[PDB]
Order: sequence, then structure tokens, then C-alpha cells
Amino acid sequence: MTRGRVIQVMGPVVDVKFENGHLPAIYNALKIQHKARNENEVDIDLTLEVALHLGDDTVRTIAMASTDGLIRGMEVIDTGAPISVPVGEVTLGRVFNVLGEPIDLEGDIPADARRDPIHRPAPKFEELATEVEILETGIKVVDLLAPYIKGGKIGLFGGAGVGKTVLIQELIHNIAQEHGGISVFAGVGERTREGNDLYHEMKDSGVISKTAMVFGQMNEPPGARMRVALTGLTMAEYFRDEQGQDVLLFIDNIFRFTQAGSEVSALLGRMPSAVGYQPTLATEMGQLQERITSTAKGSITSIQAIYVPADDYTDPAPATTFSHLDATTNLERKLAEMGIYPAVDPLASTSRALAPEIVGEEHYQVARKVQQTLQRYKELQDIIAILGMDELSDEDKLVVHRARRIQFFLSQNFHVAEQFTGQPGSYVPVKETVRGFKEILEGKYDHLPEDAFRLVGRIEEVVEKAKAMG
Amino acid sequence: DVGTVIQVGDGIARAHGLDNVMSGELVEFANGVMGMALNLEENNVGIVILGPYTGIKEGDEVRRTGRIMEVPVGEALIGRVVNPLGQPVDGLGPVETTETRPIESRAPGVMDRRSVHEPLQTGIKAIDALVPIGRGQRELIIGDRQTGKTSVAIDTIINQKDQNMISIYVAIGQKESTVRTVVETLRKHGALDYTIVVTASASQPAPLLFLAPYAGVAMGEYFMYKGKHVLVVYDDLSKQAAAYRELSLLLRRPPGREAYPGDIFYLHSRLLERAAKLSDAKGGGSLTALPFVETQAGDISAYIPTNVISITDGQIFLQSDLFFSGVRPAINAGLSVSRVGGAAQIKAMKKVAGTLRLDLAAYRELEAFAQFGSDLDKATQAKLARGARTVEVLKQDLHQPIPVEKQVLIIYALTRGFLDDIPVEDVRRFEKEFYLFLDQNGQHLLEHIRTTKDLPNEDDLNKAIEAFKKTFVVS
Amino acid sequence: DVGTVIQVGDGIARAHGLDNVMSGELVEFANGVMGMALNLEENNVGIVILGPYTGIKEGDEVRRTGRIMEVPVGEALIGRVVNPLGQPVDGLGPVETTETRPIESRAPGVMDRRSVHEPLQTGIKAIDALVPIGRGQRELIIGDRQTGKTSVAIDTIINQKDQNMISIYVAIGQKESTVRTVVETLRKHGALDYTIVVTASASQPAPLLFLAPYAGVAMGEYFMYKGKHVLVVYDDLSKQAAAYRELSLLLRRPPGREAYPGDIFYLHSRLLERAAKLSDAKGGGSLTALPFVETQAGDISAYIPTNVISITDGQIFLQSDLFFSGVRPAINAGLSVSRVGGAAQIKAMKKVAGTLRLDLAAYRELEAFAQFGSDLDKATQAKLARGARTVEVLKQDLHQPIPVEKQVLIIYALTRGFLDDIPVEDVRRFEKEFYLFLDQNGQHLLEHIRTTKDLPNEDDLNKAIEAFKKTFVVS
Repeated sequence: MTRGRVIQVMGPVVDVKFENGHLPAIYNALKIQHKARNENEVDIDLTLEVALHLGDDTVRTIAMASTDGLIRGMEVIDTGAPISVPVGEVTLGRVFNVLGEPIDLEGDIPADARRDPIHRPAPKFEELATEVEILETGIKVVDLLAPYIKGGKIGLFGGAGVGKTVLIQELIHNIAQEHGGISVFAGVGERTREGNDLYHEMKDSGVISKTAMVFGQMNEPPGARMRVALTGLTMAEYFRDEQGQDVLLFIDNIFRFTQAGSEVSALLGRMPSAVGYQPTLATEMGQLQERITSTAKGSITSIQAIYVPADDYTDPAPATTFSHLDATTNLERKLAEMGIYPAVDPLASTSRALAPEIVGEEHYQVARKVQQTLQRYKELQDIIAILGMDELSDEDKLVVHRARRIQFFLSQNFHVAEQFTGQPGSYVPVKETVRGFKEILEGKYDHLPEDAFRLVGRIEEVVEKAKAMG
Repeated sequence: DVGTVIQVGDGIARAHGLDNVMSGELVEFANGVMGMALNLEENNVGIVILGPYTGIKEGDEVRRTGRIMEVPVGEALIGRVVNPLGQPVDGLGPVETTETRPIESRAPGVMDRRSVHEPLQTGIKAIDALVPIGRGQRELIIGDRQTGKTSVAIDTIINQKDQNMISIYVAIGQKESTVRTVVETLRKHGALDYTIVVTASASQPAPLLFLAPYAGVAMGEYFMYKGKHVLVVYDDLSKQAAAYRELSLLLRRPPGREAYPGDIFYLHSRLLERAAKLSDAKGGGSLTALPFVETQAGDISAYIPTNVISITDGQIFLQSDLFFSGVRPAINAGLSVSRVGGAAQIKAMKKVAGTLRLDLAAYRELEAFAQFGSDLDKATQAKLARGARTVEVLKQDLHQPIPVEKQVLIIYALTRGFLDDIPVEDVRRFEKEFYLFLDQNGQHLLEHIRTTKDLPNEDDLNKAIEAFKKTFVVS
Repeated sequence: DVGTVIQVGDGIARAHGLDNVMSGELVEFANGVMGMALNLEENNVGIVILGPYTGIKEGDEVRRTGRIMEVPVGEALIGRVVNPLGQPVDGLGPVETTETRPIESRAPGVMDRRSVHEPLQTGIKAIDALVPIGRGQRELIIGDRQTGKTSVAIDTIINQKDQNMISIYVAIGQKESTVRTVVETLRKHGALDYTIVVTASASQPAPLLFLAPYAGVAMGEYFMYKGKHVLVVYDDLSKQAAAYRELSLLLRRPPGREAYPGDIFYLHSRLLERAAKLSDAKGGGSLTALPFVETQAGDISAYIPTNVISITDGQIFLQSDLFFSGVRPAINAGLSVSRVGGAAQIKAMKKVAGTLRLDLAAYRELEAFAQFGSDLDKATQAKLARGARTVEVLKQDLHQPIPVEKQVLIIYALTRGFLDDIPVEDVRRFEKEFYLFLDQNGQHLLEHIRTTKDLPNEDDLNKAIEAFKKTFVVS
């Protein structure tokens, strides 16, 4: 290999000169390892990523950690390849950094384990699928009113404390149980406190064995905060390609990935763009998300949590992110106060899959017929408040009667809730969901107390529970 | 004509030598990737790379092909899926094209053109009846994301199966998976024997994105100059603008408003001006363009939207809220205008749509008032019932275009109050069973409308509709 | 390792030579001023000066100290007033510190931390009851200028006299005279035997301003790694952001939004991430941060405010108008939220504050309606009287923190309607005389609350409060 010497340092940016006539490629990784000869020096071990060629046998690099202590004339070695991440079954149940080193105090990855580069071209037009296929999660309202599709992107819109983590762990547990699909969680630019809380919540649910976690938090330099998503992506991609199973990829925050890329572009010396964003925003976002596709062998469905600090979606980041989305699940705290879980909004949640060409006729019919009654009840509630219910028409009373029961039937006794309250946990198929909703609408289960519906799985349990209660 | 790279990064390069290169030329790198030669300096050449540049290294050799950017064209491309450059994406080996055309070519002059008179049948009742389009026209379809633009484009392309049209679909910055889904949907309906698909996915380098519409328009212009009708569709122009902005900024071009360069109007104008209705001397060919623009929050007032609206001969505004309500396709009456409209429409379609517009607008304003006031006289009540039936009539199921003759027949049935006693919900099933009754009985009316482009006799038409009403059962 | 200055101005310099300097090093000028070595070029070094540069002249000699920025730390600094660098400001000769720590140090990893459970007692009734704070938490206090932020900080630091906490106060860009007044106020209450003060006044060079919080956090982290609780306060972060912007612009750094560099989020995130609740393996130390941010016109929606709110675990919003009305300290119910709240609070405080929140919100909304409508039924009238008494109870006099046990006792007395017949004005004097009655009689209740962190028996507590009510005289 070839070894260069440093000529310039400023911030996370370093420049190297190579004399032997061989120079690294654009995305190659370089390493600095120097042991202090005197007390005037400092021991350093740093990994660099090339960015540009600048002539005069010189190259430009972006560092993954603090550059303090670097001296001119210091040697830099070329690895000959991009950042190599260990892949395989050895990653399950462990926490890694960007460079692929294990953060958790459970040992280190063996030397001879195979490692794959982070940077590779996206899959081609021929290799993609041809028909949109629904992904069955087992959650009544999610499958009914806003279905997921394999290879699609689902946007999670909710605040802290509305039940995000419960839903995430429930999805991981269901996908691992039935479809035999592992999950990957990547943290980008989040609070480390929430990372600790998520780790402890996963350990206290038995999920950690079925997932792998890569963390880059707020404190990290911009380059790692950028490439953490890519290393998580290649970790999931290994499972899709070689093992052929379906994978679920969680990303903590899509916004700060673009923010870090903007910071790195500003450091590199490129001219700014609108609202000071990087000129290369769209192609970077595409290069990340166009590798998340459903091929013949397997698929990577991705759930992305999007938080906008200013609640304004007109900015370039929300604009570009929303362009790739396929479905959006919005969480509301009003239903959490009401006691419905996981408190997804039935009227505000949308999916592009809810079309008869994809879901079939009966699914669309029942979804629309239910949403009609829900909207009518939402409107009718204020009239009920201002004026006495008794004076209102019989049709409005019937609408309220059905609507309350339907709204209660949306709830489900999840698996992970087994410990805080003693509950077996229900997994509901789509067809029985549709049948139950239709039978509720028609009046087969009309003459039952509205209290029974509050937390049930399939519909027969409703009758059994109501008969037990009275 | 040989040179060596001295700088490379972000998809741009600088080369020494290349003493005889021409501006706008294509150059081939040592590995085989292709690039443009945009800028020539005193002692170096600036190169723009149209593919994966990770393999390009300082000291590499670059040579020039000896030609300006040439997109291959010909009938051999029908049914294939191709790059902006002449290379296949669907597999199935090479294309074996006949000839090539430079993408940057002068548009036909004024004197060379003619007024638009022959219509374009979309098969969508609302668009055909209220916002007609003619061949050679340029109409903009604008709306928010997830509003049905691509569904309308596919419904239009499929309906062209009957006519003599040639269609081209240019996917700009789209997701590859939905492009594959669209291609398979086109094949499922058998529309691939007369269409060409040029694709540039979001993962591709920015230079390829803005070059896609010029390859599409060169491919379309190849056929039109030989006397063929062509229909080009651009699903995303704004992403082309963004890619050009990116490329300009990587060249350190000083910005303008927003940080778009000044070329924004030049780019879209130079693109969209090649759609025309050539004069009889040139050959009578026609090229119709249907550019799509995505706007934020549904506000049509913005730099790129208004900039494009300044060029096109009209626009169709698609509302997101109506799209969510289940009405397909959503169209705003107020903002949708066509200036060629009224010349393309056949006589019967004009004669009926003239009344249809008045009824729809009256219902719109009356309903906008009704939400506040419930005290209405008999006349307003009948007006509301007519408006409700009218708005129900314009509903259309996905991917099922309707022939014009059945459109004019059903709208005529609507206008003359043949649905006086039929309840609102039964109206849709009334339309389907009426289509069946026309298929079995009214064949002469359909053939007369096809051959003559005129409404048949009122008495016989009323007799047929009355007979069907006699057969029809409510609920 | 010797070099000569070739350029100097605005607090920056360029030097020739210095062949072996390390990035981030400290360099000493010929006269004795200290500076950083931020940027290394091909043939020159860029230097940032941390003091009066008027004496630095072209041709002067500059030498490197051989070390990265090292702030001295140790117990020797308690009670002193120090620069961001390790030099005293209060006189009293040198400090004689034990050891030094580099300000730019990696934060502890995730795995290394633990949930926050032990509380921080501010001594302010409203904050302790409604917006609890825990050790290791990071809560932001935001408001307009002249709203009482520093009064709240001083009241909090003073109350720590009883506990085992160590406190650090970092004055950023403040007026030297009010810093001196604050120091003398701290001494007057005897809080100087466990506090450290680091100061950077408005007249100092901009480089010293942004380096102050890092020296504060290094000093705090020295103690926490050895198992001590630490409470760091930053009165003005936005001025640190402004000083960093200035320094970046003097380096010709291209701007971003406003003209802040991209490092704005990086700076505050890298600073505030070092506050943590270390795991038992590390030693169990805790570091609590209370950054202060000043906003214009009371609007919380701005670049720096929302940027910081994105990091912290909660915020307290102080309203200027209520501050002018005489209520101290003003707090907005709607915007004040703590996400760790509910875990730190002791059982009795939780049991009573749960009802307190409902009563306050009900009174707030009812009063917001009452200004327009005066027709109220008996229930609303009783609700208004309860709300008025509740809002009067939460009043606190300056610089007199209250122990938690008397807080829970008085709030319990409020909740159960022991003030049914006491007029509004008498309520405050009722609180003072009740504190006296508890001091003379209720010692067992206070000791039980201290030792057990639980509410005493309802019957005995009601008996004591009833006895005091029997003693109390109205007006």
C-alpha cells in the first residue's frame, strides 16, 4: 500500500500528499496511527474519508473524530477500500459505532470475520419487483385504514410519550415472530438519554436478541452523524441479499442526516443553496433511500420517524423527505388520554396502498364506510355538547351508538403490554378484522355493552367478555 | 486529441491538453464513462460526468468522441426502456437504432406553424368535457404530491390505443420501483407497442436528470418531422430545475432568486417551445407536451410554478383534499383554464358541455353558501339536486377510459333531466346499465357519432334513453 | 519551535515557521499573551488571541507551550473567581491547583449512563411542585431580559446549602458590576464555600466568551468522575453563539441561516451532552445543567431558542408581563414541560401536586373566560375562589427558599379546603404563621417527612392544621 504525509489541518478537514504516484479513490478510507515520541506530542488513532482530488499529488479528506494533535509530516496509510463493516449473524444483539466497532461491553468482533464496504451502487431496474404487496403487521387499525407495503417507506409522526416505542417494539416482535424477519435500528442525531431508555426497554422485552443497533448521537462529529445511516443500511442489506429474508429498518430522525450533510458540505467549501443547504441534497437523499427496495429475494421495509423542529413542512428537508414517502401514521395524544392504544388517528392517517388494485374491493369498501361514520361522529359531538342528545334525530343517535363501539374496537391488547398489565396478547389477521368491522356495522354484535369493546382482539372475545361482564 | 485529468470531484473534472475539443462535445474516459465538455479555458477543459465517477482518478486519460451530444432515435426504440443516453435499461440486449439527433436543436420558426384544431381524447369525462386539449397544445398539470397526476397520465396514454398517436413517458427523479410498476401497468393494458420510456431515477447523477427531457423531445421530434402525432409527458420538471441548480452551483455560478440561476426561464422555455402543430408544408406533424409540476401545500403562487404557467397554453389544478375525499380525479373549476379550448371539441361535446359548465358553477356557489344557511326556496332546491347529480356523474373509476361518444350520450342524458326521479346513488349504476343498453341497442348512434362527430336526432336519442329508463330498476 | 508573526488584526494572527505545532495547541507570544493554533496551512499558522492584542506587532516572536488547551481543576478553586483560563480575577493571589483537564473531551457513551431518579430541590414552590427537576437532567430556562432568570438561579444555588451538591456559575457576556453584585450576594448568604465562579465579561475578546462554558463543564466533570453531584448554570448561551459567529466571520467562514455557521447545533450539542447520570460502574456521579436563553419579545419561535429546545429534556418559560405584575417568579403553564418529571418527585409532593395542576388549569381557563362574561353559577364561583387562593399560595419572596416539607404541608392544607373561610389577603400571612406553628409544634411531621419522604397520617396532620386555624386571627 501507499503512505502519504499530512500538509494541512483545519477542523474536521485534512489534506494529504502522496509521492509514490498512486493515489486513493474518492471514497477510500485512510488511517492515522502515531505514538507520541515526546511529551510535546500526543498519541492519535484517527480514520479519514476521502472527498476530493486537488492536483499536485494531493487529496482532501473528512475526519470521523476530533483532529486535535495532528502535525505536518505525519504519515497516513491507505486501506484501499471504503469503511468496512462486519456483517453476519455476529451483529445481532450488539451495539456498534459508525466504524463498525462494538460500543456495548460484550467483547469485540473477531479479526477474520468478513467485512463489506458501505458504499455500493443501488439495485437496477430489472431486479425490482412488479406488484405491490401488503405487509401484514397484525395491528387492527394499521392494517385496516393505512396498510403497509413491502419495500415502502412509512412515516411516523408523533410526539414523545404518545406510545411510539411501544408500537416500534410491537412491530419488531410481530415481524420476528411470524414472517421470520429481523430488524435493524439506527440512531441518527438523537438524545443519548433516549438511546439508553430504548436499549433498556428492548432488553426488558426480550427483543434485543432479534435486532442490531448502530448509534450516532448529537455529540458526534458531522461525518459519523452522516454515515451512521449508511452502515445500518449495509447491515440490513446483508440480511436481504445473502439470507433472502425480509428486513425492517428503523431510522430515528431523517432530518439531522440532511443537516449533517449540509454541515459537511459547508466545511468542504461548496457554495451554499437555498436556506444554506448543500447543493447536493437531493442526490444524497436518493442514494440513501434508493437502496431500500423490494427485490426478488427479499425486501427492506423502512419506518422513518420524522420530527420537524418548527412544524413547517415547506422547507427543503420536509419537502425531499415527503417525496419518497408511501404511507404516514400520525399519533394523537387525545386518544391516549381517552385510553385507546396505540392511539393512531383513524381519520388523519393515510396510505397510497388503499386502492382496490392493491388491497382488493372489500378492504376498500369497509375502510371507507367506517371512515364515513367516524367523520360524522366527530362532527356530531359538538352538536351533542351544545344541544341535548334526546332532542336529536334517531339517525344521529344510531350513528353515535355505532361510532363509539367502532372507535373502541380499534384498540388492541398488545404483546409487550403483558407485564404492566397481565394480558396474553392478540395477533389479528386482516380478513377477520374486516369481517368483525362489517358485522359490527350490520348489527350482529349491536346489543352489547360499549365497555366490552375497550380492549379486545378478535370479535368473538367481545361476546365472551360481554357475557362475562353481564 | 488526448488529455489527462488534473482535478476531479463531485462529478466535475478538469483536463490538460485536448487542444482541439469542441464546445458541447462528448468525451470518453479511460474506463468508459461518458461526459460533456462544457467550459473551455486558456489551458484546461472542464468536463461534466454523466455516470459513476468513483473510478475516475487524477492522471487518467480522457479522449473526445468527435461528436456533439447525439441521442439515437428510430422505430427500434418502441417498447424499450432507455437511459437519457442511448443505452437500454430493461435488458433485452441492444436497440440497433437507425439514426441520431443532437438534443440541442433550433425550434421551428413562427411562419412554420399552424393553429391547433384536431383534439386529443384523454378519456376522462371532466377533462374532456370542461378542459379540452388539442394536438400540438401545451397544458400544465399542477398539484401536490399524492394527488393522482401519474394516474391521469396513464389513463390518457392507455386511451391512445385506438388513435394513431405515439406516446413517450419521461420519468424524472422518480423512484425506480414505481417506474417499474408503471411499466408493468402499461404492459398489462398492452400499451407498450406504441410507447417509449426514458428514465432517470433519483439515485442517478444530477447531470443525467436535466438531460432526460431533451432526449425525450429529440425522440419525439424525430417522428413529428416525418408526419406523425406524438404525445410527450414529463412527470417532474421541478426536479430537473433542482438538478440544474445543483450542477450550476457546483460550477460556482452566482445565484438569483431562491438560488436558482437565471437560466430557469431559459431552460423551460427552450424545452417547451419545441411542441408545435407543424404547417402543411413541413408535413403536418404534431407534438403535444403535458409537463407536470409539483407544488408545496397546494399554493400555485411560487417561483417555478408561475414561471412555467407563463409558458404553457393553460393549466389543470388538482386539489389534494378532494383527492382524499375519494373524488377521482380532483379538478379545481376556478383555476383550470384552456385557451385553445372550444376549437378542438366536436360539435355535440361543445353543445352539451356549454350547459354543463353553468350547472356545475351554480351548484358550487350555492353549496358554498348552503353550509351556513339552510333556508332555500324550491328553485334553489331543484338547483342543488341537479348540481348533486351533476357532480356524481363526473366520477370515474381508475384506469378505465371512456370513449367520447358514451361521454356525450351520458352528459346529454344528464342535461335534459332524464334523471329526475332516479336517486343519487342509483345514478352511477344507471350509467353502467346505460352503457350496456347502448352497447346492445344504440350501435347506430355510436357509429353515427364516430363517423360524423355530431349529435344524432333528438327524438330517436330520447326514445332510446326512455326505453332504457323503462328497463331500469331503482335500488 | 519558534515563529514570527507576519499578519495581525481583529484578534487573529498568521505566523511563519512553527514547523512542529499541533492542532488545537496553546502558543505564548513574546509579551506573554496566550493563543490557540486553530488552522495549519502549507507555510503559515493561524492563531486566535485570547486577550488584549494591542501589543502584538508584525515581526514579534511566538512560541508554542507544547500542550492542548488545559483548564486547571481541583478543590483549590472553590470560593475563587477565575477566568475561562486558569487565572484568578478576585485577587487573593494564585490558586495552586492540583491537576488539569483538556476542555475538548469525549462525552461518556450510552451504555455508561443511567436513568435520572434523585431529585433537585430548587426551593421555589411553583418549580418544585409543577415542573420538577432531577439530578443529571438538562432543563432550559427561557425568557425575556429583566424577567428574573438570575434570581431563580441564585435562589436555587442558595437552597443547595443543605444538600451535598457542588455548584458552578458561569457568567457569559454579563456586565461586570452585576457579576460583582451576584458574588457579594452569594457571600452574604454564605454560599461561597461550595461554589466556583467563572466569568467572561462583555468587554473581553470574543474568543474567551465561547471558551467559558467548556471550562465550566471541564471543572464540573472533574468532580463528577470522582462521584460528586454537580450543578452548572449558564446564564447566557446566545451570547456564546454570537461570539462564535463573530470569530467564524473573522475567519471568512461562509454563513448559514441568519449568518450563523453550521456549527450552531454542533456547538450546543457538544456542550450540553456532557451532563449525565453516570452508571454505578463509573461511580454514580451526576452533572445537572441549567442553561439560560434570552429571547426577543417573548417569542419562543426562533433559530437559537428552538435549536436549544431540540436538545434539552424540557424547558421553563418565564413571562415578562407577569414579572411586571409583581408575581415572582412568572411561569407559563402551557409551555413549561419536563419529561423526567414525575420520577424525581417524592410521594407526598406527587400526591398533592396532582390535584394542584388541575385546580390551576381550571382557574386559568375560567378566568380567561370571565373577563367577557360575568354570569357564573355557584360551582364556577367556588372554582374561581379556589383558583384565586391557589394562585396566591404560589407567591414567593426573593432569596428565601422554602424547604420541601413545608411546601408539601402548605399545599396539602390548600388542597383540602382548610382556607374555606380565610380571605384572600390573609392567606399569605396564614402561610407565615402556619410556618411558625409548624416550627413550634409540628416538628415530628417535619422529621418524618425528612426521613421517610412520605406524607404523615391524615388525621394528625388535620388535627395540627385545625389547631393552628383555631389560633389564627383574620385581619
